[PDB]
Amino acid sequence: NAVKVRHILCEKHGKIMEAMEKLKSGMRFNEVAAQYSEDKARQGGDLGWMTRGSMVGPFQEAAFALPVSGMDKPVFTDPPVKTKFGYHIIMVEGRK
Repeated sequence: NAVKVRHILCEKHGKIMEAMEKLKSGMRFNEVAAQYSEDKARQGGDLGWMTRGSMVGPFQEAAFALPVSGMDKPVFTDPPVKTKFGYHIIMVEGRK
């Protein structure tokens, strides 16, 4: 009853389009994550399985509500999510 979410958190600058293109696939996930890793102490990039999920509202709600049909949704939440605390790119490797 949990999901696997791996994302990188960075401040909002307007490069959302530059982050997804630079992220391309899991090939540069570490490259963009390390450069966009502004929450290493609070987060390690991946939270693993989450049965409930309680971090904000839209970020989690979507994590547990991610649709199963999507051309680029079975990997990264495209487009990514934009919030007042910066933008976030989540990668789902497991689903409830």
